[PDB]
Amino acid sequence: MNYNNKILVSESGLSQKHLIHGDEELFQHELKTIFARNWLFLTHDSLIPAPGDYVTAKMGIDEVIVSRQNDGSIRAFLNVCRHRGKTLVSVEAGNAKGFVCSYHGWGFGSNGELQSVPFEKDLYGESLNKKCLGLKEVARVESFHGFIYGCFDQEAPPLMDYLGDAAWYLEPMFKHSGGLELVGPPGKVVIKANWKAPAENFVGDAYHVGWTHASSLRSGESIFSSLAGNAALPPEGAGLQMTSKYGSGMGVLWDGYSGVHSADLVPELMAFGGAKQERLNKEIGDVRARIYRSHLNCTVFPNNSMLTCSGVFKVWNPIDANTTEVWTYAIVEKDMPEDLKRRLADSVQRTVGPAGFWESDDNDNMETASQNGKKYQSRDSDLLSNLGFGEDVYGDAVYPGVVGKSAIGETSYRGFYRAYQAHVSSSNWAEFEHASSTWHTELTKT
Amino acid sequence: MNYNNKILVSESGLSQKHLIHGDEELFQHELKTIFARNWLFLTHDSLIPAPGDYVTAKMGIDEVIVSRQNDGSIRAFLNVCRHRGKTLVSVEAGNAKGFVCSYHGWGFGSNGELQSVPFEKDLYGESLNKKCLGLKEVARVESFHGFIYGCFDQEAPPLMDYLGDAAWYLEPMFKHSGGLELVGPPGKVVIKANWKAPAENFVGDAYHVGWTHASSLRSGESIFSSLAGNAALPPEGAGLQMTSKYGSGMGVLWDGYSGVHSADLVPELMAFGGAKQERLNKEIGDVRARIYRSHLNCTVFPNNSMLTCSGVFKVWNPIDANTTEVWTYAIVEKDMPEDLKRRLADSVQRTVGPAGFWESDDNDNMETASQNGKKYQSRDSDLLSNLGFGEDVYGDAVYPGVVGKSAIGETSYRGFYRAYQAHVSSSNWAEFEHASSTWHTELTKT
Amino acid sequence: MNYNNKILVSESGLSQKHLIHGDEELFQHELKTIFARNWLFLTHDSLIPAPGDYVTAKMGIDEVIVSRQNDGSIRAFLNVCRHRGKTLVSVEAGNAKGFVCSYHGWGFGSNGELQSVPFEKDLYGESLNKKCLGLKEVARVESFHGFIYGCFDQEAPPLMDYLGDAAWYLEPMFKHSGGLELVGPPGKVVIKANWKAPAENFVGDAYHVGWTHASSLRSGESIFSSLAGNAALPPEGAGLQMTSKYGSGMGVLWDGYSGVHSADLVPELMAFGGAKQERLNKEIGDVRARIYRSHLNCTVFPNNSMLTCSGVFKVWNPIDANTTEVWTYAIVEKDMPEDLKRRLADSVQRTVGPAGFWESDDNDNMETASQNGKKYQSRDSDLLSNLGFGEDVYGDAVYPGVVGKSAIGETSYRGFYRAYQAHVSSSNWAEFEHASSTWHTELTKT
Amino acid sequence: INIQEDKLVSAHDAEEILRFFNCHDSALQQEATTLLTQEAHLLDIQAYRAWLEHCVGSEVQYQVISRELRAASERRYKLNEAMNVYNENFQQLKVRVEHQLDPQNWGNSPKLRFTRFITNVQAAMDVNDKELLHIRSNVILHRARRGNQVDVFYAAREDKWKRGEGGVRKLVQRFVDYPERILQTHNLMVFL
Amino acid sequence: INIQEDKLVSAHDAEEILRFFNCHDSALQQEATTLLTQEAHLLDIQAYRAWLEHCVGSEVQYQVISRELRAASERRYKLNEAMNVYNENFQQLKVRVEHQLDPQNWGNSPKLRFTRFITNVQAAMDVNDKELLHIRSNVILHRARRGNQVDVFYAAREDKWKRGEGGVRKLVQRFVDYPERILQTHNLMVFL
Amino acid sequence: INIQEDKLVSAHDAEEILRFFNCHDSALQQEATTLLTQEAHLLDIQAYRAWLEHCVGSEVQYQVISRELRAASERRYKLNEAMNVYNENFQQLKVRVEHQLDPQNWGNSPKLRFTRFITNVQAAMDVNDKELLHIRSNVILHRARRGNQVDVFYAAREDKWKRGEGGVRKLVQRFVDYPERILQTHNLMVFL
Ligand SMILES: c1ccc2cc3ccccc3cc2c1
Ligand SMILES: c1ccc2cc3ccccc3cc2c1
Ligand SMILES: c1ccc2cc3ccccc3cc2c1
Ligand code: FES
Ligand code: FES
Ligand code: FES
Ligand SMILES: [Fe+3]
Ligand SMILES: [Fe+3]
Ligand SMILES: [Fe+3]
Repeated sequence: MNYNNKILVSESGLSQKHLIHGDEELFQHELKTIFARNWLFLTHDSLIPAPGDYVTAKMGIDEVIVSRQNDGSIRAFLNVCRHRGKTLVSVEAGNAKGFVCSYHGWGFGSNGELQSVPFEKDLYGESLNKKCLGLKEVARVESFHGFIYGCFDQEAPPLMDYLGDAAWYLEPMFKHSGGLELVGPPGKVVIKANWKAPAENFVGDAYHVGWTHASSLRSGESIFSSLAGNAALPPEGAGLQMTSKYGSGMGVLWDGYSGVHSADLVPELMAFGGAKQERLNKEIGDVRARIYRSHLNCTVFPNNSMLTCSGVFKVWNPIDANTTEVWTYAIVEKDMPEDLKRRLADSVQRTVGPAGFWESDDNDNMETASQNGKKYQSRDSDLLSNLGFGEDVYGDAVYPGVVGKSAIGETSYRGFYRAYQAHVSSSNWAEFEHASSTWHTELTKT
Repeated sequence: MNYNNKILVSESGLSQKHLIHGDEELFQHELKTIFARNWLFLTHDSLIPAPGDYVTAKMGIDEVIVSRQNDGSIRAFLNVCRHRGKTLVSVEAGNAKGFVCSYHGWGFGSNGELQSVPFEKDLYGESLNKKCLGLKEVARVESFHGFIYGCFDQEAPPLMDYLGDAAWYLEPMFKHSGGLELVGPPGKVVIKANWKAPAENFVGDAYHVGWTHASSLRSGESIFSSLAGNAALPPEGAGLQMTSKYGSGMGVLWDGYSGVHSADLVPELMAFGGAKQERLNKEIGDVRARIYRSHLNCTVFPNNSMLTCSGVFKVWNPIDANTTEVWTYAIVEKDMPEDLKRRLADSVQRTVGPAGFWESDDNDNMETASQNGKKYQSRDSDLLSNLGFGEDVYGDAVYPGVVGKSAIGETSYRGFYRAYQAHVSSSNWAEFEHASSTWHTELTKT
Repeated sequence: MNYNNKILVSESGLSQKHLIHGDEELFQHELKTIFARNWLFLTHDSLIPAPGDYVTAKMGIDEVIVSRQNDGSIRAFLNVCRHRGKTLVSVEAGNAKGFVCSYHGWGFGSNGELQSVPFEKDLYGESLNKKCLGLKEVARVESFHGFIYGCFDQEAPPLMDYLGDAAWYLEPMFKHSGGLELVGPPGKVVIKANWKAPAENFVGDAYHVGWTHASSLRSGESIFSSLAGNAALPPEGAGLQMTSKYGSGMGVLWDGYSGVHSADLVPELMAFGGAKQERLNKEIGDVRARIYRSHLNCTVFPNNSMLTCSGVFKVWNPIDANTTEVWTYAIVEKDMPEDLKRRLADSVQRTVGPAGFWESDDNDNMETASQNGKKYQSRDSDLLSNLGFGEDVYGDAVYPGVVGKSAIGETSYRGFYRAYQAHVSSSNWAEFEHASSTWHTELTKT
Repeated sequence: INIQEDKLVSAHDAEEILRFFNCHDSALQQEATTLLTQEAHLLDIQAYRAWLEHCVGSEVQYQVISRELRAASERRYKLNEAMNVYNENFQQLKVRVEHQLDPQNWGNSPKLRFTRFITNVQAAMDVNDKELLHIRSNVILHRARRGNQVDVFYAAREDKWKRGEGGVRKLVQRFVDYPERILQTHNLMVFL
Repeated sequence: INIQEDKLVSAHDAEEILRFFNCHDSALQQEATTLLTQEAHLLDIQAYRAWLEHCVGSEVQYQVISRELRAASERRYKLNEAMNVYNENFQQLKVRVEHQLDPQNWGNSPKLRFTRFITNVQAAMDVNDKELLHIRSNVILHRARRGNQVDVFYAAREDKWKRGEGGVRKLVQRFVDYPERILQTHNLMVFL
Repeated sequence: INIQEDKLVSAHDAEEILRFFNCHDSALQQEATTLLTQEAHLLDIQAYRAWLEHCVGSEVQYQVISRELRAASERRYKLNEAMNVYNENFQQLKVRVEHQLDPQNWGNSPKLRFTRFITNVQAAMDVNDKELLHIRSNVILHRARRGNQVDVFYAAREDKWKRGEGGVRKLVQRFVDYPERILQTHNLMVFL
């Protein structure tokens, strides 16, 4: 397939060829043009707080070691020995000053440097240039309020710029709340879906909630329980949708601070969020303080998603076109009481973790939609994302980004797929920029 | 591989490259040139007799919903939602006026039309053109005496014309008997064979019966039990072979009305068939009345096979070059007593169903012959189908088609593979026709 | 990928692209340029000693039947019926005058000839040219002191010439000892590694032994137990490394006749080897008699490996780029007492067989190094094999081949990969020769 | 069980629960355990004639069904709900045994390997027929052949056993509703 | 066990061994076998309300953890070692049961098929609480759905059961440390 | 069994059937069940020293074979029919245990997870040696490691156990004929 020319996503993001969820050649192409190019979630400060702490993480299909340095910075390296390519680290987390390869015993520092080689003098003499044999380093590693992202492409925008208009929406919870912590370890489960299926669902899909999660809504009696079975449409002005230049987007559901959590947590959460909101009105203004305690369903392009207030944090780690390894963490506000942090973490896993009854509701939807992308009569068919098209705005006086001023729509799908298509058809960041110079005009046509 | 030029099947169908059973690129090409082009078996009237009755079926690797309409016609649609592509129906059979998608609740009629969209007015206003959003419909659906076939290609011949000279042989049992019913549900099992391996075996392969099924012949004491272990060759004039322009073909074994069925059914069947034959002599003539009660091993090109009188009905559903999902139904004569229908159905499954002791005899033959097609030193080797070549006739005064007037030969393989090759090297039906304008002359050379 | 131009192995074999262990297109290319071209291990005289004895073996991904003929020669044939391609023989070993196909009963002789076809006269008449329908025969089958190798390419060098300078090192144990026997049946296990990973490890990798096998060295108390955990480097002049024009190579560890075997066999072996060495001094000279009782870790290019004295014999049978079927036999000296032969065979399997505690030490190293070759950021990375480069010699007065006069180095990797690259970029043996006309000069640069 | 409240439970399954919850006779569970372990041993070593002779009653019905996938809410569609993978009388079992033992059953060379794991044994005497023993058990059946073919089967068995010739308890009915609709084991040519 | 000598054994695992090696009460092992076979039967037929009513204590903790992979030699890194796949009280189990039984649980149509195999039962009374029964057992749980989806789960269960209403022994704690870190079964939405 | 009639049955297998069909001693089956459940528990928690000390006799032969695939009708070819995956005396088992426990066994970090399922237990005293207990059982052994590696082993075990030091019954022979010829589990480095 010729990715320069092939229209995989139609103008304004209105539709996508179903083959994008099934085509293995495209998946290989995404490794280059999506995963090697863009910012990918690695870890949080809270998981590697002390010098020598490390975790392993995926970046696309690659595995990296993410290590806290002595100077307090974080560096990330390929989890691959520079000698004959064995995987260096076989655990998920720990603390160490370095990593020794189990094949021939080469020793690398926490800083990636080749520090020791067994019997170097007797074997290599002075001829091994260890200075050139450090682990292959992830070019860019930046933090958004403790959340650590990596990018293999030195040319990428700074992470803050990459978040674009989405950052404004995240800051009340990520910054002004006093900060978040990631509670590990994550749940890990493999689903037979393309990574884009859950990515699009979290970015933009409030429409499915009432019908897909009918059973979970009714059974848990969470705050949004009135939606069960499409019994009730959220009211006028119940929320909004937004999207951004580099693909990130989210839904905003006003005031839904207890999120997916069953009735056993609702009163405590609604109290906690309201109390902080009252303090934040004075500091960041009423609208932003309200955003703090509103449920944001967000995808940080390409494959990191979250539900703020619910406290769900997801990585959709790609394996192949119909295989994804789902990592599920909980996020909590640092200043919550510890017992509430513990219960909130359990509740995240209860609802959307490996045995998450809500997330089970989504399995067949994601898996079959992805697998149908392989079926002959569907490859060239069009997935529709036109809901709300021609009612989006840009440059609003209050809410930044391309914005649909309604709780339910496909605004965020369109921005996600516009960004996707611009990357897939471009060879580097400069070309993505050229392809994106009229991004918001494209999204707000008609 | 260049399918316009590559000789996969030699002149007169005399041999085929072994790679045809192993090559995944060719399998993908077959999806287009075989499965999307030709007539594929869906269901029987007897399985969806009433308005709203439906079944799911495969057509190639695609899945379709096959539904009885209010006006008594049958229409078939892709089992894929027109919104974001989720699989619409997850059951195998039922009765409904429509199908609602579990993702966002879109509701489609039994007639494929998009009938409802949740909260359409509030969300889409008047802008959703539901008229253009009906399920993707199978272009052609026709019946052969209650047996329902589908074809994605609007340009295909009518099903009757597509059956060609094979139809004459099927009509005594399918039409003049009073009609057949399909007894469901089918057995379903996955074998590690190419779909062509069982297709060729049923189309044309009487030679294997005595040796492959030695154990089953001897153990069951069925009518053809004298063949066990190649102890005896069927007598002079025991049967014939035929083939046709569009690839369908069969063996005829005179008088073998009890077929594979063990001795516990032989007397009752032989009585029942003889009694009907006596009535049919007067109506359709002696030869055709004899064909009615003779065992026909037939493949309806490409991947539907049957044994009349045995009452076996097979679909070889393709998955990949070395994976096939085998569906096994029983066919019974409508006017048989119900208790005999029940016992005949059980006996079909007993012999050739998921635990069919006869069909187990074939597993290793099909699976290894298919898998060897992947092996490097075998890809370019020639599978032989030359038995009886130069003794076939066309335009016989009694028996139509290209016909080998002997019970055991490879006539039907040659016609099957001639048709296969003409499709694989053609872009549409017009080109197949041009490639087939001297089909019978090609088969009867020397 | 363009294999004529792509530099997969750098000059002097100093590095290899990591993708060579992961790339499925390259694996398919190896089927042609490595496995169909070169000499592959089949069996030993000791496993098929009598007329009619046969074994099945893999040659690349193909399966062959290897049969002792009435005249005492050995011929090998594809295990694929000449009719419709079913696998002929389903057992691993036996004795027979011929092989009958279970599909249609065609009967082939031990000599590959089509000897019988059921009902030939009645069915084929005189028209079946059985003379042209013999099993597809392996073009070349030669013996190295009872060890039987096959090659599909008629143009290959004689096996003796193909072993090149390696033969001189093997002859003391393979020839002058009185001869070896292969003790079957082999262990068979599938590992998720590329065939090259264990091939390179056995050809050349003494460096890993102390660290990888730390636990096995310490637990078994074998002769080389002082290496455990890199506690001690082997002394000055403890051994050497060699390599050859056609890729075969080995390490030599002086005097290590008991090899991997735990302390329960060391005294008996060291006695037996020393006693024979004393007799051999007079016959072949001191150096060669010492080589006889020195531990040789050898790969016979491409995928056959061994540890002499330990008595380990391996075939790394390729399945795909990250799948290998490992066959493990024991080799014993014919004139050992039978009870020692039995215990030595058990000890080989104990240490390196399916539950071999030593070989388990290697699993993660081979598997992860191979799988990392698929990972996007590693495909274009360089596996290093530069240890000892610029200290190798050729044409030494005592030790033939390209030789590193040190026990631990990567000499044999360089020669292995030089040969590999010359084959991968060549269409036939003539081109390999042209690409190899300065092989030893290339290896001994700097 | 109230199947109006436990909405996922079939009437048949609720009936079978009641049978075992009622009298627990520890000795009977032990006898059943023995009968089933010995049956599985005979089958695993491919002593099929011995199995017929010692374990199978002349009046047996040996039945394994495959049920079509239908909507949980389906109430109108009424056609044959299942097909019989097996539905054998003693003579039909004997045919199958002869087929296994036939020296021209090419698929049995090299010899297959079977390993059965029987668990969750429950036993109860029939209420109305004092000589009829109901036994329920689950089986994992592992079949290995031809070097790298491995098939694993999983099932619950609803059996009736009765004393026959020599006072030996023999199988008079086995019913299995096979849990996997599309078999991924090549065939179901194993005695569950 | 001395865990200084048996270097691979956790303190927790050594404690649980001691519990069963000490008093063997053959009758108790039999009672435990019955309790667990009946529980697994109720679950297999999807009688989830019956399971709660008959098998689960009001004070239950139903817990399944997934432990992060850490170095055998790790001694410094101290953060949360595990997450809770399940950590349910009775009300939370009831929520899950209602979710299974809801007629708009689309994933339960067509109906799922469960088959459980319970083995290695051990039972011991608590030393300090004479009414608390410790039961250990292993489960293989087979779930089949949608024609060709088959998921098999493997676990050891550390249970505490106590007599409650009507003198019926009910589950008051189940602890499972799930052995597979990355699940390859789509989800763990099964009651182990 | 008559192996001339039951053509698929080996002489060895027929001999072992006879052993268990003859005296059934319900108490012995219970003792065997306990011995094997406790052994599997020690192994599952990787208490390998405890297993040697408490479960394994000084005179043990611990043997697992792999039999070459030969024609059912083969009568002439006579060479070594099998190889020994294991054929260990006590000292050789101890070597393997030390290898497991060695802190530089890199493959044991992160720690492996084992779960064993023992079923189909049969026990009979030897006819000629009154202190030798024959025990037959089947095992499913699940090994999980490194996040997504899962290997499942299936086997029948023919054991002899005898009372040793302290009157404790210990394993003096285990024989397994492994049913899968080509292992698809990476290695067989597990104690079946
Ligand atoms: C996408 C994915 C999950 C969601 C979960 C939600 C839970 C409560 C309220 C709104 C939600 C929106 C969602 C949107
Ligand atoms: C192909 C496949 C199956 C067949 C089954 C037969 C059974 C009885 C008689 C003739 C048959 C021919 C057959 C031809
Ligand atoms: C490669 C692979 C295995 C080896 C095993 C060895 C055992 C003992 C001594 C030297 C060895 C060298 C080896 C080199
Ligand atoms: S591969 Fe890491 S030290 Fe050799
Ligand atoms: S995918 Fe069917 S309604 Fe959205
Ligand atoms: S395939 Fe071998 S005889 Fe036909
Ligand atoms: Fe959802
Ligand atoms: Fe057949
Ligand atoms: Fe090694």
